[PDB]
Amino acid sequence: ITVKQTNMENIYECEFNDGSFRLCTRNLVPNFNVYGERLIKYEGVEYREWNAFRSKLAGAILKGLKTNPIRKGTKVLYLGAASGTTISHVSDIIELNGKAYGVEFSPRVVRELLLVAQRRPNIFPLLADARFPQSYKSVVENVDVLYVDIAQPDQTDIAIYNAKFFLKVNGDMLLVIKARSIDVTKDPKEIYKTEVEKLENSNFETIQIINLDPYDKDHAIVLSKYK
Amino acid sequence: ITVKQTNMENIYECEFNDGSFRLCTRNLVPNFNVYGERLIKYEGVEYREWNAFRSKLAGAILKGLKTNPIRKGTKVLYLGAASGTTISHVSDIIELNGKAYGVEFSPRVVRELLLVAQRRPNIFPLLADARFPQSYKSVVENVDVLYVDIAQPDQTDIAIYNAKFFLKVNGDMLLVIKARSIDVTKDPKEIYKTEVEKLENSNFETIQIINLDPYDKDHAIVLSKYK
Amino acid sequence: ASYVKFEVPQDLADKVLEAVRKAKESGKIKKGTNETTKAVERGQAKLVIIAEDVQPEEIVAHLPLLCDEKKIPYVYVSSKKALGEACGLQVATASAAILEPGEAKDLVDEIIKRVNEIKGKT
Amino acid sequence: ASYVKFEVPQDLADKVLEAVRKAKESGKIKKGTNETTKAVERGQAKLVIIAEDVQPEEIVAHLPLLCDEKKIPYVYVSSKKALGEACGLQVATASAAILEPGEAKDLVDEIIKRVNEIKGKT
Amino acid sequence: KIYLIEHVIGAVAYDENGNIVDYITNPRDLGKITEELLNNEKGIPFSATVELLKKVNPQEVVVENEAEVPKLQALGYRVSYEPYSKVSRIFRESLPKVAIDIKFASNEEDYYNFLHELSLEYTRRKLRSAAQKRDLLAIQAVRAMDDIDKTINLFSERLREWYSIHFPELDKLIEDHEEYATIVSRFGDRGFLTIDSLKELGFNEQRINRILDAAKKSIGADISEDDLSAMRMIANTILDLYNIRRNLNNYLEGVMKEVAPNVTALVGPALGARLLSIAGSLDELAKMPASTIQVLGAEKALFRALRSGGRPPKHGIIFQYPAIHTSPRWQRGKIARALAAKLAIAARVDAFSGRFIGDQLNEQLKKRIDEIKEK
Amino acid sequence: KIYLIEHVIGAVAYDENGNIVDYITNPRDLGKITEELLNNEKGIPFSATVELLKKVNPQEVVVENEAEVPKLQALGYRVSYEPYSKVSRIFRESLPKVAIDIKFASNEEDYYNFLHELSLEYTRRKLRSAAQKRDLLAIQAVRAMDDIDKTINLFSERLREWYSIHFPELDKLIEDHEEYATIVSRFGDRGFLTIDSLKELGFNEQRINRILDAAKKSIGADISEDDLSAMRMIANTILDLYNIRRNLNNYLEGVMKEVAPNVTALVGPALGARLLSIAGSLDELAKMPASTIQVLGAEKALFRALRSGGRPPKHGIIFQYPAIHTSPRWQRGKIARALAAKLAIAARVDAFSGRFIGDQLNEQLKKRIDEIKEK
RNA sequence: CCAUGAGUGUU
RNA sequence: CCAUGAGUGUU
RNA sequence: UUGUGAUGAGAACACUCAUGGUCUGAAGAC
RNA sequence: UCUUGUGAUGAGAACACUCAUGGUCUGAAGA
Ligand SMILES: Nc1ncnc2c1ncn2[C@@H]1O[C@H](CSCC[C@H](N)C(=O)O)[C@@H](O)[C@H]1O
Ligand SMILES: Nc1ncnc2c1ncn2[C@@H]1O[C@H](CSCC[C@H](N)C(=O)O)[C@@H](O)[C@H]1O
Repeated sequence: ITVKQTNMENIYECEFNDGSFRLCTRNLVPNFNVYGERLIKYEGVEYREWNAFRSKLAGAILKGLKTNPIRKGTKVLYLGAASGTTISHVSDIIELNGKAYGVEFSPRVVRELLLVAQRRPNIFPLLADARFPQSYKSVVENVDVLYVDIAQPDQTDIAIYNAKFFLKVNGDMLLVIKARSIDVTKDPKEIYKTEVEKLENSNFETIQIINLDPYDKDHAIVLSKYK
Repeated sequence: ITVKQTNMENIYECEFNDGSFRLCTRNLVPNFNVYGERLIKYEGVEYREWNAFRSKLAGAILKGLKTNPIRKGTKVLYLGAASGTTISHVSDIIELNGKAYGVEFSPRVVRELLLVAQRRPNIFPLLADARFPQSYKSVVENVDVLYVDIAQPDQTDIAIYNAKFFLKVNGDMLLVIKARSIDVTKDPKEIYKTEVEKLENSNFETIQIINLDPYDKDHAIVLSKYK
Repeated sequence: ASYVKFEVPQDLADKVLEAVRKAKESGKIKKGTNETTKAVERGQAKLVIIAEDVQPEEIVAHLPLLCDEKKIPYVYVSSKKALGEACGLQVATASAAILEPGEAKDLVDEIIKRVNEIKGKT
Repeated sequence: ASYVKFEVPQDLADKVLEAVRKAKESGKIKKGTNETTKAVERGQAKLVIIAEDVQPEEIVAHLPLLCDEKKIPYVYVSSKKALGEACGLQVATASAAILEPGEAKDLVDEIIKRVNEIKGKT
Repeated sequence: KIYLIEHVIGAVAYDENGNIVDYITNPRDLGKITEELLNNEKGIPFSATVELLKKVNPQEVVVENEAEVPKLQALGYRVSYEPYSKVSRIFRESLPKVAIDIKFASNEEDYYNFLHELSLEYTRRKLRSAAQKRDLLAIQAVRAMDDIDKTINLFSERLREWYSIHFPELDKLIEDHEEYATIVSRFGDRGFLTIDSLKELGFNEQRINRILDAAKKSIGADISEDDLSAMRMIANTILDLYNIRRNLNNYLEGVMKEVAPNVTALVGPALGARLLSIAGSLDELAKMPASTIQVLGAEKALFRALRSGGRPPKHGIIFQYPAIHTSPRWQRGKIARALAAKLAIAARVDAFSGRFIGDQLNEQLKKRIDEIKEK
Repeated sequence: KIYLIEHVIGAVAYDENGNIVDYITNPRDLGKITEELLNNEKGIPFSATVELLKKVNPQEVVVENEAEVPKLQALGYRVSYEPYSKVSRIFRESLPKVAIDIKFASNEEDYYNFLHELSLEYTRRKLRSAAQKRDLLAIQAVRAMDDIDKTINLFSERLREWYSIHFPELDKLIEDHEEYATIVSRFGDRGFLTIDSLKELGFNEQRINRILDAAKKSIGADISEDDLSAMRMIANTILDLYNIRRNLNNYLEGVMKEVAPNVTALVGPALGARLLSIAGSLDELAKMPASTIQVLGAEKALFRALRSGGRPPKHGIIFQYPAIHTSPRWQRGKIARALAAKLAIAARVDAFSGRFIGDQLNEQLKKRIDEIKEK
């Protein structure tokens, strides 16, 4: 075992007892885990294992994500917080100075997101419809990074509307493109192309495009800067 | 509605009230049905609707079996009688003067074949393994037709062993080739080919080969004469 | 009436009916509440037209919410027979939508911009 | 022993042990009760050899039944170590089979023809 | 012209360049800020905002939210709204700070500490309302009712295979599961079957004769009491489950008449509940086209079709409507299309008013079915 | 040289050309012919054959059945056998008729009527023998026991979703389904939860405090007694089903030690029945190679493997053996191969003798497991 | 039926 | 998992 | 240690919930 | 003339299950 910092802030690697390598983050609330992940102590510090098959964000990294706009003290808008798997790791990364605004419209699942956010002052859960940003307008601020992981056929259009409300100009958007929630008929490569184009016509500048296969089938993630 | 004889003895067709055409046989035990089949009266005669999707023999006819060695008064050995669906129709065809000897080794299903055989003096159920013809040797006679429909990987060889016990010389064998019970890996066409080779090296003279699709997938049926 | 969100002056209501008529010919439209609904849900509609004289009222009560989710503009007209017969039908139609304006582009653009004002938008 | 159906003269048992050896080099054989079993169920085997001194007895008790269903002839020998080392192993093998005789075809044909006699077949 | 902003922080008035013309700080209180946010959803202006509109006496105000516009017009002002305005962006760009400046909190430390405990309460509050919706009770209950059905079939299928070891002939004689189970439960060993005891269970004589005669000539195995009691455990459960099911049905009809009477009127409580279940809620169902309602529950067929350009399903869970699965096949497509249609209407009126038209909706429907059957 | 033919009809002696040297007709009695046929399976000659072999006094006789020869040698005769001999073929060629000649039946009319009613009695008799096999009882119980496992899980998953409308937090607090069901069953409304009643069910205090605190601060919906009663219906059923499961288990272990003790010794009663279940019978199991036992219950993975040339499954139903699903994956393939191997032996000794060696079998296995675990 | 997220049973 | 044969549930 | 089975096998089975993907579109009958 | 965008026409694909029979890994090397 060994833990070591990486090319990206507050993100670490583990050499393991057997020779396997996993991403992990510096746990903001020691001795607690949000999903099932392994808790690990090294040099008296507690790290949380970051499963790449579960978190789209960690997936993108190992699949060669260039630049990671989510760092220390970053203010981030999270569309689709769900149970809180990924957002808990962006919580560990932005670290109290930063803020994570988590928007999620499913009561069954906000129920569990609640539990994650109580433990973390970093996270502000918002039971709201991401199609009406006017509904959480009155609670949030504007943000540096806009992370969007919603299953909606019009997700990209939803992402854009949320940007021109809250994305600081020259800020970044991470957009997860869910091809099979956009149209199960169409081929995912076509879907990727038509969606990135929607983005470029709303003057987002395509920085990188990752295919999350095999971590997530028929998914891609887009990094871009809003102008 | 109208019933008419066909090119094969005791097998008839129905014109129907709407325009559908179905095979049927002359019911040997009136006002009784063995599976769910329709009972229909025409010129005061009761016929049993013969479903081709359920019975391979009726299936074969519709897929163009030139000649039917199973006719009036035929003595036929039936390997694999099951619940009694097909054999009850060959009962209707061979007609009291004929005999149908039904070999089947699964108790759960002979359980119901029994019920078919009580109503028909025509049929002799034999709870026995077709791999050991010696076990029913002592009850049956020699026969004109050898009908074989068993799921066993060595089905063809079973059929042959049974022939040189009970098949009259210059008699006929109807063999159902169940490709997916011989080898699910291999191609069904390969199987059809290699198995008929077994027949010819055992001096059966291949008369006809029918493919039962769409009545039954991955099945072919062989008519041949024993020498 | 109760699913009627704002008030359309009849000059506007007629400006619409013509945009619809120009759209049948040179462009693409959908007619009938069910097809209109699929058109909004699929994000195809550029304008959804709802008639004011529909009964029971609820048959179209959902179209304003659907249009608010997809940020698609909607307008009212007085007669379901007017609109139905506008659409090229000989029966009434409770709602419809323009998917492709064609040679009504300028006409539809002036409509969404005048209904935006009576709705109070800057 | 109880799974041993008939009596093998050791002249025969020796004729066999050699027929196995001739088949390893020029033909194909399977060695071991499990491979022997699969060889029978698959109808690959032309001859199944069972050792007479196997313990526990039941380990090969099924091969006669299996051989009778699939009509493959079987023979016994005295030592499993004889057979095992016959097979080209340095351990014992409780059973084995010839799939392809090679240059033992003739040697095997006489074997199937002598065991048919002591078994009482005309 | 003054651009108005409504926030947790309070109410702030802006000039068109982005300078605070004036402000009114919100009370630093969880209870009240929650209530005002909940009300601002309905459009109700902050009481901190009404106060600010008195300090300044502005000719033109513009709010962020369009549901606010009508409420403030009735208050005397000339109002419009501008979404994602430059002004509102500016405000939020300055939002770590202007929380301190207008003196709502002493530092960044407990602006964010307060805001955090507010967001937990705001969403705790919404979470509780959603849970309070009556249709959820209907949906879970029919889902449980379906699971009980599933299970009754599974155990019945098991029991017949098991009990048929002792008494095989009985299987094809008693077609009904609840029946088959009563006999196994109450008699057990086939030698206990009597004319009388069987007559006490409402079996007619010609059936009783066929059973007893079957039981005597039975080719089943003799089997110990220990073996039979094992069976009868399963047999008694099937009986227990039939009762639990009947109770759930009654419960369902109850809830269902409250929450969607128009839908119940057309298709019955259980089928109505099933549709809610697939839709998720009455409100989702009410937003659906009939062409969707017609195929809800037939997604396997539907998407193999849309994927391959093949033939779509004529009916989904709606197939359960007796008029559809009873009729000949060439009628079903037409009857389904009609059912879906009326359901779409029925769903909307339950959702948006609660007014009842279930009687005529049913009657209209039964006309259309008659025309079809007359062809 | 005399060819002997044994048939329903009686016993006939033939010369090599095919002429009846002599014959002895069987009595026209169903009961007696049945018993002789059943016994002829074991090799026993018809008593009609012994009578005939005294009348003719032949030097070399040849029978149809190879199981008959030693029985007749032990009676003093020189015997061999010929399968599908011309004579036996010849005999059956003339079989409608020779029933009349040797005067067993007067005409075809009641040769065939007798033969027909013989066959019904012969196979009715065999059918009854099959039903009487002890492992069938084993097989059905473990199948029912699994249906209950499935159903318990199914209702528990439903109940938690349902009960969570009223008390969502309880879901993540009570991990055990039988526990959760108990709380819902006895208390119902969360306001009825007290320290004492919870303690009387054996909850430790650090937990009792956590439930009550959660219940007090709960964001769940208020709900009628009617609503709770529907839920508690499912809750009590889960509890009922748990007791039936425990019961069936006892029944199972009992039968399983009787019918296959060597197998129970290795894998326990249930996994043993399950292997019986998938195989069909103990005798089907006993004929299997270890390489098959190892993958029983994993046909889905397996036939995708054999079809595509991909990787075959390491374990089928055998995966359920604690030593396999508990150990790290790199050991599993080996432990399974070991288990399959020992199981194949165990089944053969269970089927072919009944001799008990499950202890040396278990012990050999735990040795091989230890060697593996030390790597 | 597909994709994603959180889970359960034999254990 | 595939094929065949007999069936069940919502009905 | 091992044909009474070494080695390989990145495919034991059975389920739940959440979110999204959810037909056609003007003609038919006498 | 009648029904019909408040939905005609088409739709050779409502969903969930049970049993019976067959197809059921490798093959000599490892620390
Ligand atoms: N319109 C909408 N508003 C808010 N959330 C939405 C939404 N549409 C879909 N979602 C949410 O999008 C989520 C998709 S799964 C995304 C999970 C999360 N980002 C993670 O990586 O762990 C669901 O929880 C769903 O509730
Ligand atoms: N060795 C064997 N001896 C006798 N029957 C066998 C057998 N192997 C398989 N079978 C039987 O072959 C049957 C295949 S299903 C055949 C269907 C039937 N002939 C009909 O059309 O009505 C099974 O019921 C099985 O019991």
